[PDB]
Amino acid sequence: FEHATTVPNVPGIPYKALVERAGYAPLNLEITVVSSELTPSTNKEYVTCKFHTVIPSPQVKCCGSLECKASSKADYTCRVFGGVYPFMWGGAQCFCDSENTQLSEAYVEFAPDCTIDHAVALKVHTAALKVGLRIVYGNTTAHLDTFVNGVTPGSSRDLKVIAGPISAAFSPFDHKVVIRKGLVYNYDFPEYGAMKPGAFGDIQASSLDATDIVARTDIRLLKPSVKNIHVPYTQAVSGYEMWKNNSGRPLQETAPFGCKIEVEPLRASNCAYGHIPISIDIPDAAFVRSSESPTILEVSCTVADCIYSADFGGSLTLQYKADREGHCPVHSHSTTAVLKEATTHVTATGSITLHFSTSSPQANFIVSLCGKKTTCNAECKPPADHIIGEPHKVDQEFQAAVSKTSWNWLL
Amino acid sequence: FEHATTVPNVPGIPYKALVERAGYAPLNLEITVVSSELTPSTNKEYVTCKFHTVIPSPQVKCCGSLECKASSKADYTCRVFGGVYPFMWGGAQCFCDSENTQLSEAYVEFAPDCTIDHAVALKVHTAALKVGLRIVYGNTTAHLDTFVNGVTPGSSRDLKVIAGPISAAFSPFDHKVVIRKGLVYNYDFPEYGAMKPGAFGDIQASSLDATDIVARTDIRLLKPSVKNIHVPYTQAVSGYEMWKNNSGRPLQETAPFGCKIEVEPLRASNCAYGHIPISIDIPDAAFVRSSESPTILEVSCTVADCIYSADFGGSLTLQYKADREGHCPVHSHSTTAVLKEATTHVTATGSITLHFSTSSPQANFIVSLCGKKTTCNAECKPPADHIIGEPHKVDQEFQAAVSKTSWNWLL
Amino acid sequence: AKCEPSQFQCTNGRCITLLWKCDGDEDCVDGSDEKNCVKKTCAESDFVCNNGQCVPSRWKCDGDPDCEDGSDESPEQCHM
Amino acid sequence: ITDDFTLTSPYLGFCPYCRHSAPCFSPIKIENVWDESDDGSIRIQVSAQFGYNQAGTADVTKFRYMSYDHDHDIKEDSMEKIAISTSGPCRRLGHKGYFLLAQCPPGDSVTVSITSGASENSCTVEKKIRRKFVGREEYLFPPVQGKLVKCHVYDRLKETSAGYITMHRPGPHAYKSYLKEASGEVYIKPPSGKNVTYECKCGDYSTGIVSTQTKMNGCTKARQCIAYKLDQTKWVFNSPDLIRHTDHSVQGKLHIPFRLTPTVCPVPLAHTPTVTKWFKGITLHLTATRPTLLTTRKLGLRADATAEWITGTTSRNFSVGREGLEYVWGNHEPVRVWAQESAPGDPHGWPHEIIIHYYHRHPVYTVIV
Amino acid sequence: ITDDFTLTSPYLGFCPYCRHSAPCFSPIKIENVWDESDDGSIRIQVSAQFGYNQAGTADVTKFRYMSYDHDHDIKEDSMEKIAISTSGPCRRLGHKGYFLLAQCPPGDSVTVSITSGASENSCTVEKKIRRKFVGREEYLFPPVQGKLVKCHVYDRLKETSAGYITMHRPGPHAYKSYLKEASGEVYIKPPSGKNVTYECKCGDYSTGIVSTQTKMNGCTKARQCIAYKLDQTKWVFNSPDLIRHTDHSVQGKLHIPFRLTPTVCPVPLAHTPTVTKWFKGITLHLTATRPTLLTTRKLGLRADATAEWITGTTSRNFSVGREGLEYVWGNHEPVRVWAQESAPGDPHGWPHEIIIHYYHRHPVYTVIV
Ligand SMILES: [Ca+2]
Ligand SMILES: [Ca+2]
Repeated sequence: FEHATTVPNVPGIPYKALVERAGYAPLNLEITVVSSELTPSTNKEYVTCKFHTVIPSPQVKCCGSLECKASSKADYTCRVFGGVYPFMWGGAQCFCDSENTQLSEAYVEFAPDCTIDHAVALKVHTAALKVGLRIVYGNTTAHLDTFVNGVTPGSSRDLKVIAGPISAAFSPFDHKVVIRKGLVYNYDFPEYGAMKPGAFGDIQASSLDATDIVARTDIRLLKPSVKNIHVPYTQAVSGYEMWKNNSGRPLQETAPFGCKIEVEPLRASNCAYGHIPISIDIPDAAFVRSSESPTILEVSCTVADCIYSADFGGSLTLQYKADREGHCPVHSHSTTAVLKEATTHVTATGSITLHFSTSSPQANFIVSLCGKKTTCNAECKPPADHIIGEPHKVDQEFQAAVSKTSWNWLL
Repeated sequence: FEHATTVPNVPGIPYKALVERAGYAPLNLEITVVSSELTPSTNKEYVTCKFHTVIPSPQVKCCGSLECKASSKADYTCRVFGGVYPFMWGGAQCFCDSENTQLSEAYVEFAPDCTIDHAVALKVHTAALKVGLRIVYGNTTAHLDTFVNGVTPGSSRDLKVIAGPISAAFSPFDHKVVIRKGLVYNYDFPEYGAMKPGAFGDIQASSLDATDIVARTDIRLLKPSVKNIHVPYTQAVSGYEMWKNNSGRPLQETAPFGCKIEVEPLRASNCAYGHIPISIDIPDAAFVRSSESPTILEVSCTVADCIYSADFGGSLTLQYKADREGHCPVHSHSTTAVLKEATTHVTATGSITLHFSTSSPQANFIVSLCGKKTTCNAECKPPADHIIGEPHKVDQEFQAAVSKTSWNWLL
Repeated sequence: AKCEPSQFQCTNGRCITLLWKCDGDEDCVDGSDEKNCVKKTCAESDFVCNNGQCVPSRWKCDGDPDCEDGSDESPEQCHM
Repeated sequence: ITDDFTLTSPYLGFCPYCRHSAPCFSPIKIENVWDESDDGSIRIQVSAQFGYNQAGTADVTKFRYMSYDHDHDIKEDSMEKIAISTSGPCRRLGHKGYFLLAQCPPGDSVTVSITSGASENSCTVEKKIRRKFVGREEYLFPPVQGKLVKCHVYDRLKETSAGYITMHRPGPHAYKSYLKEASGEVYIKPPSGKNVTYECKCGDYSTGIVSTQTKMNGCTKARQCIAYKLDQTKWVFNSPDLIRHTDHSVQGKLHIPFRLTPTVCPVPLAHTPTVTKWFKGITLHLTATRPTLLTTRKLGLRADATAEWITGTTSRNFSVGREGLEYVWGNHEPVRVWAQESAPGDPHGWPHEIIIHYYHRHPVYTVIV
Repeated sequence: ITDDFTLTSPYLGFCPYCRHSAPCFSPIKIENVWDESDDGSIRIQVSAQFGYNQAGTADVTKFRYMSYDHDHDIKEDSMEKIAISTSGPCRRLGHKGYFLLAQCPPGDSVTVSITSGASENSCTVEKKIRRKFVGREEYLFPPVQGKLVKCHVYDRLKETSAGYITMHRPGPHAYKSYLKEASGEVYIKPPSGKNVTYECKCGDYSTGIVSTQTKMNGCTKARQCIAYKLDQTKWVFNSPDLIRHTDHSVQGKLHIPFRLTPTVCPVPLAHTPTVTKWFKGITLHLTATRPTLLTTRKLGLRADATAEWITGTTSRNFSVGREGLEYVWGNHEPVRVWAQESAPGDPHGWPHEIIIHYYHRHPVYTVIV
């Protein structure tokens, strides 16, 4: 038997619905979502850390000259100077006056401590979704975890469920994302090949242990003029540290909709937006026919003291009399009033009490105990406590959020 | 043969000119200003440095009448007290109780190490302007420096250059200027003999080693009320040091027209402003008869694509059919398109390339090769790069700065 | 030489820094920066002859005279 | 990758700031100073080996260094003569090879020094060091009780490794003391029982190996040409203060010890805020003595987050809608608070004060209707 | 002038601080502190002659002490004990007479103390000495290679006179230990072999020179008499804590050592800015790790120069015109930049691209015409 409805996508807040057939007693059906993750497909292109300039010991050729040919290591900057007379602790290192030349070079590679303190620049798009939801049918709780596209199925003990597309599709990540030390930022980093000195992305490398890295940090070798031998140089500030001092707050404490973000697969889990449509199929093992159901007649209700809030504050009393004795579901049909209870035992001439929560000042909602419908109404005062730690189980709907007395006055 | 000329006072760049007589071969003439220093007439009036308060040993008189004289030291300040009882290491320095008196004494003088940072106060007025010219003519080069006053000629071995008065007249130095450690400030120090405690000129002295130091820094003595012996005092903060704290930018980084100020004669050397018309007189020995320089026919000027800019971007080529080997001068008869070279080697039927630097969108100027006049007109585009390190050679002139297309469109 | 008044002049035409004057190292080919100063001392590990010429301690009694006279090789200090 | 030190040797650097406040040659020049820890540990690298004797047999209480004298050999000195100071004295936590580790308060320089009697120097380089904390709630000394977070701190054991250092061939080192300028002709005098080579342009090129003193043909000046020995085969790190050999290839590697490791660490928790309730709002009554981070965010399509470091005893006002907000004060767990309708005035009043209730809720949509 | 050092003597001075942090009489009283050098050096004048013997025969390792006790004489100690400090221990670079040089870190006071021995003293006087640099490009340590500018450093030789100082004859110094109070009569007694000169009033003024325990005329309390020693004639500096003599004329003149001397010194050069061009403008992609000054000024009849100390990696947009601009950066040479006329468009071709080109240039001449 097929059934379709639109459960709102809010984790932890269940909702109630019933199914009806011919010659079968209606049964309870509540679908609540326990967890919901939003995992996009990413693409890593390079990883960066702060540089560590390595200057090899300079080369001098006495009473001669030499040139230098380019190499492949990162930011290899070479330069030759003519007319130097190098000194060190043992003086007179060169037998030549203004004829010997020295050679200077200074490349760049990763620091030895940035196997932990590195940043990975990803590129995310087409964020998919999956959700785990509890389904209860005929007092037979079942656990499921399916995708969200309107194609992929999910089965567990004869429970076939199909979830439709989201009303509004979005992801909390922009096109370009960057991760360092387990927390996600949101930055517009340079592409793999456009390096700018003094900014993030100063060093590019596909892997942290790679052999052929590329970078440019505008090394400029100055001409030596001091007595002894030493190569002078000036260099721009490391882009990684400069961005680190100006990183801003992470996306952990900024993403909307209350999405909390895991970082190992770069998820975005447990946050609420839109409505997910469902299509649930139920077997016949949990359906009882009218020949075994208890018959209910002459339903009567009165409310004691109603209040509209997020917690179950309203109180309902249902007086009845039946023919047989057994278990009979009770459900509130209005979309602005849900019942805390799911099922209640029925007897000959009993009288049961219930609970409900509403979002409208008028608690005019119709309930049905095994199909015997009834109207039930009274006024509800606003609550004094206006700050709580529990989300509202029902949404605000116009034509009911305004009191009936106001309707009479303005009509 | 005299030739009155106006030369723009911009050091480094030349300005070409052509001198022509009746029946004589034209002679080239360029004038380059290489150094232009203007020296005001200074008059030192006093020097000042940080003072050093010296307090001589307090004289005591053990119950005796005691008063002080008046000396000629710097800021002498007496005060005689009553009812003291000094205690040195051996206590009870007199026998006479509560009737002995001491006199305080405190005069100021120059600091031991203020001979290196002493500030000199100068008065400057009526700055002349000395210019070192460099004139060439007929392969003959001369190096002479002249005064710019309208009368006195600074003459070389053969030349006689009466440099006339300069059009504009200004002086970066105010009426009062202070000097310290080679940096030229611009202050208004108080006159000699009228000081102010806590400002510049707190202490005055004609020579640095002079003994007639006059000062006024309101040092006041207080009555001693200590068990031991010492003379208290409260002196105002040094004016020289407090001025040094907030002296401001020197005049080496504020003077207009780009003068770099040297301090030994207090120069304002090597800047550009105004015009300095001259009156040269070339000796007749450097000329030559017109029947010796070659004559030419069929002269046409072709202008290649140019960009009007400070550098010699514009190109030019010529055609001719000469009759005799020799050297002929070349010049452009426009006031907004300076050529590049003056002398050229004219063969029988060859071609000569030239260069210029035009400031107008259209180069419709006249080129004179060895006397013959030809005109060429062309259109060429604005330059590509809009920052150069070379000053402009000619002026906008506000006349040819608009193109002929705009001319005939508006007319 | 003397390309500016803040440095030192040598007859080779080379203008060297004033900080290189009388520092125990011959800098310019003329060797003029050491001729006008009072010498510090002989080194702690050096020997002083009667003439004052510093003699390295390694060059003592190695068989070859090195000082102005040969007092480094004299038997009064390192006997044969 | 090797670990024996019998095949290597230290060298002489050129410290920018010696003990006498002037740049000079020193045997304890420090090359690099890493400060990427969390307790404040520092991995100083110098040009002298620690923990080995003259032959390199791994003795914990002896360190090597190059001598000053001209017949240069590696000498010895006791280990308890090494002191490190940045602003006050540091304390030594370990040492192996060129490297050593320390921990000392933030300053502006990193100095190591031999406090002996004969060999006594103190190299110094410029390095900016500031105290670093982990998480929020800036602190000076970690508390005895607090939540445990992830720290990355150097481990004190020398048998770790994080890095890749390279030793090269030792370059030639000529000495001016070998030469003689006796009367007119230069003499090259080798030391006692050692071989030296001369390479020089006295008229033309000439090179030879001698052990005894010789005079050189056609020479008149002692500065014309140089001499150096050939008994140097032990490897030297490619510090920029040496001369490379004729080939200068990679000829061995050594470990950089004291690797960075993940380790839990305590962190203080702040005083719990006292929340008061008002219509569509929250007034936190915050109290802290050191910079504590307070951050809030909404739960709708827009989050308009906040982030401020507070230091004194203040109070902040936040606005909470129907979707609610959360705030993470200090190191505490986040708490979510939703708001509901408590607009003054009953929706069922006999007079016409119905508007003033529907004016707080739906503030603008009630005037138009 | 004079330099005969055997006829001068130190003296006791009143010092604002002491070992126990209270004003005491100390022989290491310091008068002045001069820090007018571009190197961080200091010249200190104390009240105890350094580098001289008991008689003053120029012993390089002794210093006069001016002992405390009665029958005061002149003794010495070793100069290994003298140590001075500002915030941490600092180095002694010279000593002669009252004066001694120093090289001390920035702080807020100057301390001079005798470290060990039988007597430990100190004298801290309030003076704000702080780090100063030469030219621009504020640094922390003098670099190895830079631009050589002209400094003014103290001459650490001792035989160089920086100035001039005066000497006078010592004043009378009475003592309390020369008086006796045993009965209703007063005795005064000199030490063994010395002649005191007593003078006081009781009944009338009286004086005299005695050699033994001498009586008086008559008076009850012995607080009304004084008795100093007569046989001291060594000169004492003009200090404000000494009793003046009767005449107090300028007897002698000795030097103030450590003359300020002009010399050269290295200062660093910053990183050359990369220049980005735009129409009638310039931008400097400045980068400096320490405060560096940037000065710009135009070349027209109005200069309107600027000056600022930048300390990061910023970019400052400047506007340059037909007359040009010049900008200096740290210690670098002044570089001039002139702007030429190249506006977007074409002064030919079509009318619609002539107005645009002639609008960037002369943005008001084209409108009026
Ligand atoms: Ca030298
Ligand atoms: Ca010998």
